Amino acid sequence: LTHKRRLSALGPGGLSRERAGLEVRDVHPSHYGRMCPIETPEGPNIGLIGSLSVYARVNPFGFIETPYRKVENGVVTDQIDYLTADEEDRHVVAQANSPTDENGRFTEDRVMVRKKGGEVEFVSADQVDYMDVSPRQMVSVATAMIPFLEHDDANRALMGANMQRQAVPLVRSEAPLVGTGMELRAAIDAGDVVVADKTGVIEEVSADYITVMADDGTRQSYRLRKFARSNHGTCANQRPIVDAGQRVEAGQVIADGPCTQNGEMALGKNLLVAIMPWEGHNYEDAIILSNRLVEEDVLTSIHIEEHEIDARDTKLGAEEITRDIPNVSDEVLADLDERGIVRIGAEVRDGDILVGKVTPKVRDTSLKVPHGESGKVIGIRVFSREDDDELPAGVNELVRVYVAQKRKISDGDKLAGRHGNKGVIGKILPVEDMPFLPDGTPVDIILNTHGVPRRMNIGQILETHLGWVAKAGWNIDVAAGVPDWASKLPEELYSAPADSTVATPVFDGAQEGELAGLLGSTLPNRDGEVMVDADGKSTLFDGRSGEPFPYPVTVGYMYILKLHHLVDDKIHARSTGPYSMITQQPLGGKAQFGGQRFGEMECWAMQAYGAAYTLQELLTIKSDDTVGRVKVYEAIVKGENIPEPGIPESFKVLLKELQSLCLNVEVLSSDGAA
Amino acid sequence: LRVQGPREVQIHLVKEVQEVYRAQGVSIHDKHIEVIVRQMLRRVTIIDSGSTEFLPGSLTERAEFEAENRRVVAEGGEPAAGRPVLMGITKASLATDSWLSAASFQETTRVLTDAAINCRSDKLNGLKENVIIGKLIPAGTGISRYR
Amino acid sequence: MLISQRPTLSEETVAENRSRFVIEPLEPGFGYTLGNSLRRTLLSSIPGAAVTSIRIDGVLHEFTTVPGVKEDVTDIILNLKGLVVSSDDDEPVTMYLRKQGPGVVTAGDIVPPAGVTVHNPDMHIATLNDKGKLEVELVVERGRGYVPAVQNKASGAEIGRIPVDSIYSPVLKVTYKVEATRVEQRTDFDKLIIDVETKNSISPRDALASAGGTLVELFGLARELN
Amino acid sequence: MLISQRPTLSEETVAENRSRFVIEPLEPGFGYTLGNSLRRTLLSSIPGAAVTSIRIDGVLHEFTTVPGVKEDVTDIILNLKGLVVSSDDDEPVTMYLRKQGPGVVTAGDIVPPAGVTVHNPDMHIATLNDKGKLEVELVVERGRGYVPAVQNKASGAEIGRIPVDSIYSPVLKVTYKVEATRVEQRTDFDKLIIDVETKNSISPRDALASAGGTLVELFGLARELNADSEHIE
Amino acid sequence: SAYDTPLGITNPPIDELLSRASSKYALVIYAAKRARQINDYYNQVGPLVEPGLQEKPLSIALREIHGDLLEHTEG
Amino acid sequence: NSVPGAPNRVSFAKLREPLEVPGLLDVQTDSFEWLVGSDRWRQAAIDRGEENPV
Amino acid sequence: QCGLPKLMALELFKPFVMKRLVDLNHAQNIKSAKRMVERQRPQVWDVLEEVIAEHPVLLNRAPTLHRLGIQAFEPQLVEGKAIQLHPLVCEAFNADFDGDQMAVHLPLSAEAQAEARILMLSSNNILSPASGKPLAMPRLDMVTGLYYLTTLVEGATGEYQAATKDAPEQGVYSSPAEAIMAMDRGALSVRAKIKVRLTELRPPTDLEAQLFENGWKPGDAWTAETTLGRVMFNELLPKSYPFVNEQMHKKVQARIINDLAERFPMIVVAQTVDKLKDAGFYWATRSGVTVSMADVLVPPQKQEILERHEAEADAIERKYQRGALNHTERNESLVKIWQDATEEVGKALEEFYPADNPIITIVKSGATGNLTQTRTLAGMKGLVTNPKGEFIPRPIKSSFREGLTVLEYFINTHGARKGLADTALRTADSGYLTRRLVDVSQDVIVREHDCETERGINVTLAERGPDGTLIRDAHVETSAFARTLATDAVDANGNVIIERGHDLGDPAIDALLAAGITTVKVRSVLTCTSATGVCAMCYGRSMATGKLVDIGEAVGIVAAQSIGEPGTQLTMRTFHQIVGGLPRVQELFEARVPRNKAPIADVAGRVRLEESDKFFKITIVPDDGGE
Ligand SMILES: [Mg+2]
Ligand SMILES: [Zn+2]
Repeated sequence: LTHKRRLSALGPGGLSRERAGLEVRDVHPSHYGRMCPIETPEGPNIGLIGSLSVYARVNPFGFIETPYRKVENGVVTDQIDYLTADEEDRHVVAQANSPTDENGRFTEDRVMVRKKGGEVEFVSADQVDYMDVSPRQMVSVATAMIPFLEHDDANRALMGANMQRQAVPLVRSEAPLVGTGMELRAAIDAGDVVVADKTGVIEEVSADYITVMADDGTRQSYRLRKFARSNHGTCANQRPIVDAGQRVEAGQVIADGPCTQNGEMALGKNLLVAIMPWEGHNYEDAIILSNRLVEEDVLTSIHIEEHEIDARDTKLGAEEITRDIPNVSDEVLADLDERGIVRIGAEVRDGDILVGKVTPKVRDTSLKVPHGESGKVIGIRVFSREDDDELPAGVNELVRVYVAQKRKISDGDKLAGRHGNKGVIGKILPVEDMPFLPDGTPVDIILNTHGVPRRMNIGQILETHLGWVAKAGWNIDVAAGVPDWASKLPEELYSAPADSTVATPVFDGAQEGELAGLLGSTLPNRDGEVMVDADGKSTLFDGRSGEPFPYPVTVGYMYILKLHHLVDDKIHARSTGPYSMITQQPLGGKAQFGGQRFGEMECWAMQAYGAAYTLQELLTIKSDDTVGRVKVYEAIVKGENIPEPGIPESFKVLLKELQSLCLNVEVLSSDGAA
Repeated sequence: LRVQGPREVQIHLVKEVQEVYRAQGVSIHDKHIEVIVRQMLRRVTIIDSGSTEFLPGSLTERAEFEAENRRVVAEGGEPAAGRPVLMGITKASLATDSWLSAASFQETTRVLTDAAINCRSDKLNGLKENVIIGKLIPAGTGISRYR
Repeated sequence: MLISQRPTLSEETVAENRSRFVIEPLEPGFGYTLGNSLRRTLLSSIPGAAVTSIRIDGVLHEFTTVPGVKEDVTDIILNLKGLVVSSDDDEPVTMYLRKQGPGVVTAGDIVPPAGVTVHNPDMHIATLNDKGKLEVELVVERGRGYVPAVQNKASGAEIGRIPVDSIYSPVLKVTYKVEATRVEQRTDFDKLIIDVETKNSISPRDALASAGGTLVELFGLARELN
Repeated sequence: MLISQRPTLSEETVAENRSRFVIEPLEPGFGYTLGNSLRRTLLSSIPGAAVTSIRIDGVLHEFTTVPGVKEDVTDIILNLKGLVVSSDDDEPVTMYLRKQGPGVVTAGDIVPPAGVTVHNPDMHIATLNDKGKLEVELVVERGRGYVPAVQNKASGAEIGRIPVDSIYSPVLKVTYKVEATRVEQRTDFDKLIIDVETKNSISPRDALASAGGTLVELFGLARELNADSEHIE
Repeated sequence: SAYDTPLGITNPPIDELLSRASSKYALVIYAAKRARQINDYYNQVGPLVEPGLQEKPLSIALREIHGDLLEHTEG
Repeated sequence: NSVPGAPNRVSFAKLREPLEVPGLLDVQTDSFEWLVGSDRWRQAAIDRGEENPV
Repeated sequence: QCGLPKLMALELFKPFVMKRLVDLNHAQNIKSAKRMVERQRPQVWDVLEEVIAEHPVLLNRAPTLHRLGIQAFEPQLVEGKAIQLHPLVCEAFNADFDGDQMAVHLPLSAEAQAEARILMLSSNNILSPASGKPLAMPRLDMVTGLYYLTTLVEGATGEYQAATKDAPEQGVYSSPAEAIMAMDRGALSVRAKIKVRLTELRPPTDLEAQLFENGWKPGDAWTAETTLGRVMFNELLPKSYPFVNEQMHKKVQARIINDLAERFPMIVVAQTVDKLKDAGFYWATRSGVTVSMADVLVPPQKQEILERHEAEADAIERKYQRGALNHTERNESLVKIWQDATEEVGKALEEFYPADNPIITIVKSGATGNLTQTRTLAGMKGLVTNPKGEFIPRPIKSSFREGLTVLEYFINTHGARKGLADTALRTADSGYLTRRLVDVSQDVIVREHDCETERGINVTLAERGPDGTLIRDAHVETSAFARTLATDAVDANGNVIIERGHDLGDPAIDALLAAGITTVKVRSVLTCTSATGVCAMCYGRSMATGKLVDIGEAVGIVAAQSIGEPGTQLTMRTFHQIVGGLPRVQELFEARVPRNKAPIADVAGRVRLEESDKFFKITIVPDDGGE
């Protein structure tokens, strides 16, 4: 959804990352309500790529225009005008949150307004021409999905908005307890959910399709995508939510998408979080997880890899996909079918055969599972020119194999909230080791204190508090009268049951006093005990020693996202292998078994240590030398001393290159010419 | 340099650099600044060749200048006259003595021509030219004293 | 101020599956560590039974649909995660389930063999329309703690058989309180209360007995020496 | 069900009164199940006799110092606190120590009643100046663990009575650590280490054995409910 | 002053070894040449001190250095 | 509301939104409909008051 | 030690494991051992554990800003894909665990392994080579834990009491173990003041000579008037280290580690830092430091201050509307008034917070953060810049606790994007300066022990001032400290104080000050007469080792890295496209003619000044009688 709404300044006829200055990257006062100031990439594309504001539309000349309510004589009126920035500079626009009494007159005589200089001022209430239609007119979709946005620093809000886009789908989706009003419309407009076109009743429900009969009497059938691979490899499973015979109205969600529950978006899971340091295992933003999340697959995800192999022709004849590979063991081709394609449902190991192919010389050229990869063969697709496959020239057959892998959360995987509080899982603890509430419930996650104050994203703390107020119900006493702190709560928020979801929009939501009062008004637990005091803290017990911690700890519920930076493919290792040819240095690539680069700064560090021999190994044997490599590898294999290098190989080629230009280059000993 | 002289120039440069760092709350020891500044004042421009082989107007390392002056004066010749010259780190880098290192980052053909007609011998004192050759760096573990 | 009185243990039931066990008297500062040791043993090492693999007629692997059923195979396995069972012997036991036509396939539809029973037949597994035919073969086994889905090619070589993660823990929740019911405040004692709740495949009494038996053997190491 | 293998218990000695015991290999996560409770039983669950009160002549009140002795009243209280007394009778015993003349008065000068013993006679109690003298009566009794100084609201019928913190536990100090070990391709099995330091009225081995027996019975209370479904080793 | 049991590659303490050479750089080759000699012996004076089950030659050389079993001359 | 199946997420908002959030994909679809000169786009344009839009 | 993934270690140590597969006859042909290891057949793992033993590995994080960016560690096999990094070396790598990655290299030859084990090993690289200050020392959680452990609180349970004619002191314990027993029962607070008889801990110097005519030895009892936590902390230090009895601020821990590094072997301090790490983590876990909306206190004085400054702003508005003030000058005045308001609110917040509140506790403990961030959190954000870098006159009076209004947040975003955008340019400028310094420092190597010259430079140690007393220069640690003396320090009576050639450390500084020395002559590389490179004596001691620099060590690259590494902390050139910082540093090292040039006196003499309307003229009458 954000990609479709992306605005890119770089491209054909535009600018480039190489030389675009800060001037074009900087936020501008004309961006208000048109381009999001928060949601932009953090790398070299900083400022060059942004997002359209939620209320903005495009002028037919291509200019971005945003809606404003007309204001006259100090009374706001319902006429909406879409103004461009050039038009808006000729007006005075007031803040939407400005109070107005019956029929629209401003209560106070002075009002915040924006002015042509990109300025903000207290003008007279009769000096206003326009007003913003919503408090969040400036934010994009991903920014609007951050609760308590105004309590988070701009950098961390940017990080959270960016991270929301890289959250991987989970096997089961769960909507956040603390959310905005934006999840539902964002999910619906993203289009991954299936929506009924016209009012009717469900005739059929199946894991694959749903059939509805409209009031017109005509019939509609909807097909669900099951375990389909996304462009990034994430699973795009769609699920039916409606029951047979159910009333379904036009526009009603009929099937959930990969990251939706009951139509509204669900990018993460609600975890019971305690805010405390813990034995140094959450040091420097590391995260501690309960083993429950691994056991119950709370943070498990499915990934589908796609492999291709094509049978072609050459000057020396055609190529054959076949089971009859030369010299391969009888078992190694056991799971292959008659054509030589691995059967569906086979558990394929790293390096195992997927599709057998041979070519003239014959030779073994079969498709094999890459380094580290594994899973179940989920699907096969095949194309042949005998079927008018429309493949390019010089290819006779093509086979695509899909391998499905289910990954549990593991050490080194990144997690993050919606507030930019990213971290790496440093430890997973048994359920009995986690600090647990007096009720006996162990916390799901431990987040270190030392992160919050410095990073300036206390919105994660507030959410946590409200999260508890969302899990445990609340009930405000009204027998004598409404409490003062609750005097701005709508009558519908005076009480709610357990597990009740709430919305706290980004710039018009829960205030501090309301949240504190609700913390004081939470329902007790199953046994009648109020587990968390009015300050949001609880008396946790140490799961190892067993004694209570000497001070209460902040406990609540936080919405946590599993990010796509998983460990499985972020790890590299090498000890010799393929090499470059035009120059003889190693390769570099995730799937090419490449080695690590040694830059000049690392050479500087080695020289500073004075570790001459290690630097020589890195410079010559491990990188360029061919003879040195074969010799050293065989020396290690034979368990003998690594030979001390003699005359460098680079020097001998350089000497002949110099001599070819008629230069007499001579090696001199400390005692004389030699 | 022209008023107070070379040593006072080195002291002044170290003073100014460390003042800039101190005003910014950084804690670099003076000796690193001195190590850097020593290179900025490493060469002398020759006024008169005297009885030496030095070319007038040419830049000369102070150590070589003194060594040849003492040789000639102990052999009855007039020592060459020299003027200290202050150089930025960039120009000090360009004025290197090793033809290998100069060839590695200057116009290679000019460097090679100059070294060839002059018949320069490179002593491989620096780390850069030893890396270029592929030899053990002449520092730490790699020096003759320890090898 | 030496005390000759030995602790005593008693039970107070609160539900069919939950009870509070009182131990008193205890030395001051002693209740928390004893309660925590018992809690750790209860959460970690009480044996149980769980499903270890399943087969479905039309399914080759976990990532597939089955015609006529609302839930895909992954949802079916994740629903079976809610199945609680207790085989009386350690050897694996194969249960069978068969259903045709409309209806809700619940855990009561399972027809287990002797010595094993499903304690929550009301649990929902699947929903079948007119065309839905569901045949499921389940392998139960006894074990301890938690074990991930055993790799198919490692445990055996049967294709179509799809493993599942196994939780061998009949203990649901455990907590403890320690209170100062000291003797007339002339001298100090701690009173320990351990609230234990199980999945109803085993009573709190038997689970606590197992925890105590497990702990005594480990603490007996020091008794063997001189 | 049986387990991979039963643990083994080994011992090392730093000094005659300080041992270090090591249980290895242990099932993952039971090191914290064992060590903390073992330490608590070692500290608090071993009976022993200790000085519970004292009375020194000449300091009936204004308890600052006593003439004829360089040590202050509090220093003498500290010295008496380290006294390793042992009693074979549960009821309180009153004992007397008396010395005069210059020199030093040590624990060996005590003459305990029948069934009462002092294991550290060499311990220095006080130094006596020229023509000085010191007489002190000690109330000793049995208990477990550690007890703060007595509330003594009932006093006033006698003067000069000093309640002192009672160190009944024969164990002086205990500290436990848990570390990783390998038993197979599997990793992260528990190894439990515990330092035990005791007063010379007991050896660390005896303290550990008594604590282990106490825990065995105390958790056997639980298996008195039933015996089935435990680990077997 | 005293120090606790050196674990792993810490033993022998770096200061004890360093006291037997003009510099850390000298110690590096002092250990490396001896390790090469020991490995040659294993392949073809040999280790002067009780080796372990699978101890590396560098550890043996360092433990011999700690014991003052070797002498050297700088270049 | 304008979403029949919406779960009842209670909101802390005080101010009402006088304008609904527009179609979030309109930036793509309206532009493409202009490109192909769709009937819907033409009607919308003449409703906006554009003179004989092309 | 560092933790390596099992699969990663297997692939790195592939040939080394294959050798033992063939030698252990797990495989017959090495060409089959390759397949055996490549398939991870279960036998190989146990071989790896013995191949990996005592074979160090090099760990590197990018960018390598200085020497400590590469460190050697002993690999321990561990489950999972992630490398386990020791928390103390993180600050040397500038690493944190929000996603960072590190590269691992395996030395092969015996020489390379010896270099990794002796030179690059982490335990041998505690001190920074740039300043000699420790880097592998407690941080964050550990600092907070130790600060909580050693803080003294008044009124806690079990604290000391005076004799009152009715009871004794009531706060005395015969041994620290008795205090441990009291703490475990909840009778004694770890932070409560008590008196303890100590026999294993060396007393302070003030007490040692007073209590022991021939010094303290282990077993000799003394009475410490200190909290139990301080005793437990002191038990972590070496047996022969005097009792400190202080609240462990980060500065005090740095001082203690400096003492250990200067006066104890390297292994001793290496073990001590690990012990401090363990204690710090424990007491950080048990310090109770947590964040809640209740702990974020707002000072009640805020609104009165804001109303006062709003009255001042209204007065300026009246004066501007009266024509007495310019627009830009109005902006100036409003900016200054609101800066005063921000300072007032900061003072109010700092005085209102209780000493033990977690938010202020983290800052004041020196663990992390600063008071400015606290004021932004609970006070007021203050003034923020527009894209041109000018302060917007109207401040953000809201705090992040209250939550900003829409326009406050919008105007806040400008500087945030500025900072996000310009960081790469700052890094590039620092790297360029570092590269040029490295290029010029290519051949500066310690070539000989001593050039035997008597040249040197003068270093001022103190200024006598009015009282004629020992006012030592604050920055002396970077000028005189850690150098070789060029000539003997001599008093007014002709007696020496310190010998020629001595290492001018803290003891020497104290001796000189006690003797009334204000200036010394010290050897320097500026004056070294060595024919090639520099000599060890003129350079002095290595800051990392604390001993005379070894022959052959490349001081040039170390100096270049030391100068360049903190470059990003300096004020940078304008990227808006005289301020100091990096722009002037590049100016100084390039020997360019200053833009803000000032003339200097050619001759000594008396100044005759002939000022003009808008120019100055100066004449110097030389005291020598010259021109
Ligand atoms: Mg990071
Ligand atoms: Zn010198």
